[PDB]
Amino acid sequence: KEMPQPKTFGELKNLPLLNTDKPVQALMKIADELGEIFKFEAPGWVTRWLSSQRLIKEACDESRFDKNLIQALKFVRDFFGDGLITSWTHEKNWKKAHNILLPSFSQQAMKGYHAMMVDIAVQLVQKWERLNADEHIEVPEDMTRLTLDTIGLCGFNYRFNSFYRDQPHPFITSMVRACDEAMNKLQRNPDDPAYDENKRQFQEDIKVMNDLVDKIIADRKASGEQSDDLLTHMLNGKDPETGEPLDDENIRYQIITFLIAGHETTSGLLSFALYFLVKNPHVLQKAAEEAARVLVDPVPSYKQVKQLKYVGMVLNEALRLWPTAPAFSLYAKEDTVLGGEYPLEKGDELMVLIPQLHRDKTIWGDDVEEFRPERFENPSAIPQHAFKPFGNGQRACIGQQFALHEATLVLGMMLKHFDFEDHTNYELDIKETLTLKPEGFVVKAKSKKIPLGG
Ligand code: HEM
Ligand SMILES: C[C@]12CC[C@H]3[C@@H](CCC4=CC(=O)CC[C@@]43C)[C@@H]1CC[C@@H]2O
Ligand SMILES: C[C@]12CC[C@H]3[C@@H](CCC4=CC(=O)CC[C@@]43C)[C@@H]1CC[C@@H]2O
Ligand SMILES: [Cl-]
Repeated sequence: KEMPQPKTFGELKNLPLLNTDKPVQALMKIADELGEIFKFEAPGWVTRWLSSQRLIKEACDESRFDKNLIQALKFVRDFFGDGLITSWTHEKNWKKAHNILLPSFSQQAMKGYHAMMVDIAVQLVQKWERLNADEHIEVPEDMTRLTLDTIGLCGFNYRFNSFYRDQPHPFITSMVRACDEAMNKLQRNPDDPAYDENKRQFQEDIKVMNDLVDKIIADRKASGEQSDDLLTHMLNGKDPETGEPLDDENIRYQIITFLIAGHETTSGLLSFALYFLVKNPHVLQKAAEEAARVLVDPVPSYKQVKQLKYVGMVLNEALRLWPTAPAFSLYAKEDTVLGGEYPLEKGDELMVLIPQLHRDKTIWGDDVEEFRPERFENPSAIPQHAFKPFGNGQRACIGQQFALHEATLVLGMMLKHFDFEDHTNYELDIKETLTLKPEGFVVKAKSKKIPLGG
């Protein structure tokens, strides 16, 4: 059997089809046309895109497939090194870092992070209480302020102070400018001297990111207070399987890795959640009644956040529709056959298209486009490998609980303290970098004038 494949363009193959700002959304349309699996090929690489739970469930068998880092994106590996997201499972520093950092995401870790999450969430709420009547909120912008600050403080006892800035922190601006520059070069005569300033600017941006990391470490060595946080574990934690802590080189990569991965997809999630709420007033009202019922104190306790059941369903359902890291990659460990129809040679690449997996009518029913948090009412009824916003198996998201606790806390406080109005009747416009975010999403928030504790 031939595997489906969209149209080719000489020896550019399918590559011209990604001549777009929204390639993941373009790939979803192709998935709609061609079905559960299709080959997609470019000059320097080939892969197969999977969209059905039946094939993805096989792809997620770790005895047969492991995590792949895509060659086309080596600029990422360049910058994040052998940090946890950009290391191969077989690499030494993957397992070492994994075992050293897992305890930083334990239940006792989360309880320890809670008060500092609240510190940043109170800042977000206060910003919004202080807006004049004529004004509105820039939602992804403010969610990015919250998430960057929350990972900075909880993780590294460093304050980005993003709510004290009108534009994004220099780290974000440099991050976005670096990772944009690197991505544009994929289709560059890249060595043309016309691009020299592009390369000089790229250098300046890595130097901002690197100075920040240095400050974080230096502040920590100098510190007078006791921290037991993510950075504490990076510095001092020892690999049980061998007794050594990470070296300085790898630690630097973990810091940059956690600063970035630890904020971006969480800001997207909050933004999409708020979008879906304001487009679904009955759901908003239900989420709001919960918030008001559960958050009875002036600030939320860890336990109260665990009781926001419906807010958690809201978040899972936003991650169903628009998983903010929308794809991951796998390779075949040995020759094997997928779905009893598609032969694969050792090393062959697969891509999981998460948003399309999440619209598999076989699994979810026909109403896959509706925003229905009630689907997660009973979470053990969702088949295995049907819902994968946090990836797979031993290479699944280490920060998953951190992300959901932060998001639930913040969304709960937002819904306690304000009524939200989609005052422009916003039309969803999804911007794609390596993640997904609504662009230009704005709302008004009318305060309920509920005082906010310290
Ligand atoms: C809604 C929020 C988030 C989503 C949707 C998300 C998604 C993902 C996905 C899909 C992967 C697997 C990548 C792959 O297969 O190539 C992953 C891995 C990872 N995430 Fe997240 N993530 C989120 C939040 C966070 C947070 C808050 C942190 C850190 C505090 C974090 C740190 C990581 C790390 C370190 C990995 C690599 C795990 C390993 O291989 O050892 N993420 N995430
Ligand atoms: C984009 C991202 C950093 C880089 C990750 C991405 C998801 C998975 C992934 C696979 C790769 O092969 C390169 C690195 C990437 C592309 C991460 C999820 C959140 C973070 O912002
Ligand atoms: C989906 C993705 C963004 C879109 C990427 C995709 C890898 C394949 C690819 C190559 C490109 O050069 C741009 C578009 C795409 C199609 C990326 C893998 C992780 C990231 O989230
Ligand atoms: Cl509150």
